Amino acid sequence: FRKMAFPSGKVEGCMVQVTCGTTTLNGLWLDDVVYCPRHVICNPNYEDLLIRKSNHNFLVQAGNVQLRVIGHSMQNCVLKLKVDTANPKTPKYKFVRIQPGQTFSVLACYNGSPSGVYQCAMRPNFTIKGSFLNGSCGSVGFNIDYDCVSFCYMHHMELPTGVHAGTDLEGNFYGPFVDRQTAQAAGTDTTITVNVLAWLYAAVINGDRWFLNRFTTTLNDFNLVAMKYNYEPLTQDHVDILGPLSAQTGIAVLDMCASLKELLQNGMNGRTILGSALLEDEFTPFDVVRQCS
Amino acid sequence: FRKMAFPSGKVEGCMVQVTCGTTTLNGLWLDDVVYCPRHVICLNPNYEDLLIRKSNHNFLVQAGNVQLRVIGHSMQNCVLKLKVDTANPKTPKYKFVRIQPGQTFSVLACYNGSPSGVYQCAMRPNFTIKGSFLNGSCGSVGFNIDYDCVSFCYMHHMELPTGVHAGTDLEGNFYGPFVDRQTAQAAGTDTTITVNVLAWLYAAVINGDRWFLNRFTTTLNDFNLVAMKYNYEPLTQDHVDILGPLSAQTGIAVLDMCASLKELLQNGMNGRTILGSALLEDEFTPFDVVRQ
Ligand SMILES: *[C@H](O)[C@H](C[C@@H]1CCNC1=O)NC(=O)[C@H](CC(C)C)NC(=O)OC1CC2(CCN(C#N)CC2)C1
Repeated sequence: FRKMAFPSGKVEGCMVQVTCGTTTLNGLWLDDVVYCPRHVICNPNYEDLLIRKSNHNFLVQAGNVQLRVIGHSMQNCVLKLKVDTANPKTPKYKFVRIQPGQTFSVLACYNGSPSGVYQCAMRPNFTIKGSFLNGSCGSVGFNIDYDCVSFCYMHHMELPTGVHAGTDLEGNFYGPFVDRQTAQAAGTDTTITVNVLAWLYAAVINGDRWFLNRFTTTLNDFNLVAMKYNYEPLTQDHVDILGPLSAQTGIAVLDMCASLKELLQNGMNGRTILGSALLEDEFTPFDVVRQCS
Repeated sequence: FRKMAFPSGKVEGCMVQVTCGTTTLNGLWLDDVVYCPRHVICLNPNYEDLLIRKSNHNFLVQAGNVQLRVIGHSMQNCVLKLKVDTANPKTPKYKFVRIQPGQTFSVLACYNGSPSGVYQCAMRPNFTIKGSFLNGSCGSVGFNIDYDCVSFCYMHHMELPTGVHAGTDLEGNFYGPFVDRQTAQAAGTDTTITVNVLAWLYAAVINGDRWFLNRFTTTLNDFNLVAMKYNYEPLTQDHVDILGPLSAQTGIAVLDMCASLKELLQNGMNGRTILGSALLEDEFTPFDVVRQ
């Protein structure tokens, strides 16, 4: 199994740079709106900072071509700059707010120019482990379903521990973070249980099934046990997204939970699963199906 | 640290679907030529004979919801070249390159001429690649980007019984001793790309991971004796030179990192992990580590 990003071309066609004074970050140009982190305008009072701004103070560029700003507004932590040109490369798109544990592709950009693409999992504490250098703010995270781009992340900051935090495309942070340059702590991270379960299903699909036990369990039982091992509690949505893999294998989700509970309490007893002594938690049920099928 | 592919947009604009008979795979449309694996034309295939028997009209080439008219065809090594009557307006600046083993490249995996995923691969010393390629992936390409120029280095042809993959450059020459016939083929013994493992250990130190460092040291030759024993590639002096920037940046001499790797090979990691991995990783070049 490989971490595999979506092809980035449809998002590349939407990347621009936004500059206030000397401060440049990336923006997302969809139809006639450019979306970018509000801290391009800088414990700040963003509303009073924004009131002082006029359209003509914002430099928006696609490459070296200026896009004239004709309106500006703030939605939570994102600035929306209305521009006078509809992006001819606008894909079919939606804005979605993902759940922790879900994965997405990031197009890392600097000065509006893409540098690389890679897959991220959002940790249960709402941080991501990116590759985000200075000037990466406004880089976006996305999934692609058919020809529809689902934008789910916009990058804003790095935490003291080196992980990253940002918002959805409506400007609402993932996690208990603010776009102030203050010291901020993420919750203690946990292992993404639903993704480990997906991984075990993937092992079964490939014929590696020694760890399957003859018992089952309750979701509450598992969640109480799993908390002792630094595993995220399962939600009903988690059970639901395992449905296709459960159907593919005939193994009930709660039967797989019992198998995982046994692995956690007893360990691997010297064995490997998919050729690894470590359980993997960065592949979602969707990722497993994409790469097997 | 993180495996990072090049942005794939310039390659996406070149992918088309090619069908002959009941066989469908991907092609690369640059200017007015579509490049694809010649096994689209079909256990011992005489491709020259099968090719003489094909008509231009036998080849169904689609760029999305548009058929492209094949006005000509030829074969260079294991690559079929279909001349079409329309030039691809999205053709980027490009070159065809043959990569060296241990170098890396991005793969745009495609099915039915539609891009599905992008990821980073290395050309293994035994000239296989560890890809994620399913039925219908043939003709997917590998590439690097330098400035705005796309350097195409790989086109996908086959899977080996061990689950690794083999293909050609865009001139149609296989990497490795493989043949485009439907036989189970084994690769040579693979070996580990030492200079990349060292680059990755330096990446681990930059990210604050340093439990594996030691005060021990070693000569280049004594390192290489132990490396070869564990089926690692010998480290050349040019590879030492290539590691210079990461050495400067960390203040850890290349041969000091070699001494740490020797200890890792001899003992193991004893449950410990490096950058999250129970295994020593060898598909990051020095350049890949520096650029990031
Ligand atoms: C072209 O799309 C296809 C891609 C292969 C098919 C599935 N994954 C791939 O990479 N290439 C071929 O079908 C190729 C044509 C000949 C070289 C003319 N033949 C091929 O790759 O055969 C493979 C199947 C194989 C046996 C089953 N194994 C297991 N488990 C792995 C490899 C030999």
